Amino acid sequence: EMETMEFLNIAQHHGMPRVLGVATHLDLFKSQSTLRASKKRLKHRFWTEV
Amino acid sequence: ERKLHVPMVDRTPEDDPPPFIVAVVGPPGTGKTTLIRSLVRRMTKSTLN
Amino acid sequence: RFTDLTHPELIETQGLQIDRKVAIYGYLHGTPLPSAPGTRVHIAGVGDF
Amino acid sequence: SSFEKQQIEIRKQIEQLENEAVAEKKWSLKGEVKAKDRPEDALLTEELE
Amino acid sequence: LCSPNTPFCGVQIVANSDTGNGFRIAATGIVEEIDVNIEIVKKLKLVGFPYKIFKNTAFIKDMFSSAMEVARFEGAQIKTVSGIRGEIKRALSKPEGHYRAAFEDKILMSDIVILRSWYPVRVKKFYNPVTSLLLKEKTEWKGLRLTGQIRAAMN
Amino acid sequence: KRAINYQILKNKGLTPKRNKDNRNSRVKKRKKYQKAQKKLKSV
Amino acid sequence: RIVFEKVPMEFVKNFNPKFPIVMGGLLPTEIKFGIVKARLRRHRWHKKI
RNA sequence: GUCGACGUACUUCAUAGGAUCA
RNA sequence: CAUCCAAGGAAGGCAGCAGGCGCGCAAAUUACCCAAUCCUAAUUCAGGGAGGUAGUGACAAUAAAUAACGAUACAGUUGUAAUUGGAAUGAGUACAAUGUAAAUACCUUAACGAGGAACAAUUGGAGGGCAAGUCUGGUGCCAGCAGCCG
RNA sequence: UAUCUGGUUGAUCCUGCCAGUAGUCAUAUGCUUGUCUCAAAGAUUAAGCCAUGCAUGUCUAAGUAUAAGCAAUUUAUACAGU
Ligand SMILES: Nc1nc2c(ncn2[C@@H]2O[C@H](COP(=O)(O)OP(=O)(O)OP(=O)(O)O)[C@@H](O)[C@H]2O)c(=O)[nH]1
Ligand SMILES: [Mg+2]
Ligand SMILES: [Mg+2]
Ligand SMILES: [Mg+2]
Ligand SMILES: [Mg+2]
Ligand SMILES: [Mg+2]
Ligand SMILES: [Mg+2]
Ligand SMILES: [Mg+2]
Ligand SMILES: [Mg+2]
Repeated sequence: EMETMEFLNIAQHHGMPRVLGVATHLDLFKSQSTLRASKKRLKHRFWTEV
Repeated sequence: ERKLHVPMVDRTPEDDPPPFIVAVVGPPGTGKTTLIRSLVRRMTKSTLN
Repeated sequence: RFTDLTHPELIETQGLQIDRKVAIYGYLHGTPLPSAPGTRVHIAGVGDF
Repeated sequence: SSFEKQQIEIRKQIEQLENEAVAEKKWSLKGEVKAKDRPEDALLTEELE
Repeated sequence: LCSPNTPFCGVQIVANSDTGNGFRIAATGIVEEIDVNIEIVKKLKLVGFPYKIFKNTAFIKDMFSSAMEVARFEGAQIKTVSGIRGEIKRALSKPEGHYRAAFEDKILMSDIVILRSWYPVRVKKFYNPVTSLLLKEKTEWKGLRLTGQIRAAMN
Repeated sequence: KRAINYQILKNKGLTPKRNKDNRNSRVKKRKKYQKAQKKLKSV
Repeated sequence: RIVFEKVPMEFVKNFNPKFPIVMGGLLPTEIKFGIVKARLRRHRWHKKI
């Protein structure tokens, strides 16, 4: 979401602190396959920022 | 080479450092509060309502 | 934690509009804070005191 | 309150600055200017390079 | 003021009412210097037309309203839109505002001569600290509005 | 809920404008070969 | 324990414990007001210049 | 100590010759 | 070297499988199972981080999608289409079945899934052109630098 | 090295020279990363130090059961199933 991205950019410019991504609501997924795809996409996008 | 960095000074006191500030930041409804309660229970064995 | 040290008598004689004296408690971080009073500090979202 | 007084001062200044932003620019800030557009001998007072 | 090398970020909207859907981090930067004054300047161009031409020499009108003005700009650098460079030689006594100029090459009547000049600009001393904690709502602090917002409001 | 847009999601940044023929190499080589044949007909 | 005087009343009245209260010391240069020269760029994801 | 010798690593200078034409 | 301690004592060896430190700068899961391979026992039956299964940075390798067939339009029989017609299909979603120790996946397959097919292919290199714009130099109007800024 | 490009002058050929262009593999790193099959995971010459969990147990009709164990019973007053 935008707020998540907005905070990271603020943190990056003011001195980046330790950042741990925590993904929730994963039980809402109905397929194991799509869950893994979302995790992989979510993780790689997160890696670019941090 | 990757061990080398710009030399800087760390001012953290040698004795009795302050607690580390852990900020639970996220969009509304993502589960910030329920994360804190779960974490606090693990370290202290008591639930904060 | 946050505490207002203003004497309630002053609150009633002059009214709620009067400026208040407040005490703030917490752990210090970063470089040591000088002991002598008169140090300038900025409270985010309030101003400089 | 003193904060409220600051708010009236600020709001007055915001009204002034909004009006200035809306107002048509001065001749010096129009880029090209011909003798007709600007006041006669306007350049006499002003310092131009 | 703050010490050099201090990074910062800038935003245009902090109120939840005006958040919208776009990204709210508007600017980023690093402070380079601290000072009490600055000399911003802006380009100001004077626009006139020629009316009488003698090969290189020519007479121009609409730079200036009176020979008072031409008096300072003698020897000033001028050029046409075509790029022919010239000089403001002397002010004609009659009419007011007319002056003699010499160009490297003969100019045309349709040409427009322009004088490049620099006009100083001043920084506006406006300071509105954000005091969200003092507000009841704490999330709709609103200050001076944007130019586009103001124009929309007044229609 | 303010979901991130396409620019933030893909994060393609500043890239040059590329012709659609680059998306499939087969089409690009097909066009190149037919153009080459039209050039042979002139040689 | 740090005690501040001349604190605006709105801070005491409109006090929400959810919003953190961050105090920061100020070096001498932070006190001074003046013109700041900086290198600035529009954020890449910001729509408008 | 702008020290000597050695070892090591580099930089640099020495490329035009014959035939025709004007 | 190092853990507990009531200070009297007690307990240590991951170059096993996971997972940490060694920096202030970094990289597989503290996952499921003995179903296959074989091993141990008093033994067909219990046990096996040996081993297998799945997850996880493009290690090294194989195959291979991102469009195909036409009409119209415009321009110098060639090129260009945010033009247009109805046919094809998997990336993905998903009843089901198969798969598996149980699962995921593969192979199958009802029903969905295409015009900007935005269901939005990348990494490098070369060469332009534009201004009432900016800088430098001088056998005039030029040349060089360059040009997100007029 | 080869091939190709360019420079060696007032110009064009013929020589010669000079500069750049070859390679897989290895290390580190950058950008991108849709499908099927398949597969590996060392390294500071630091065999340097390890929180936590697991990684070695094993019973057939056929060595020893009055478990005050379970369930079956008069198939069993020596026992007899598990
Ligand atoms: N199904 C599901 N619900 C979740 C999960 N995490 C949070 N929730 C639900 O989300 C709701 C909000 O949880 P909160 O703990 O209040 O999250 P929050 O950060 O405190 O939200 P705010 O305080 O409103 O800003 C609760 O009803 C949770 O049950 C998750 O992983 N799965
Ligand atoms: Mg898949
Ligand atoms: Mg909450
Ligand atoms: Mg290990
Ligand atoms: Mg036996
Ligand atoms: Mg990468
Ligand atoms: Mg694609
Ligand atoms: Mg498929
Ligand atoms: Mg018995």
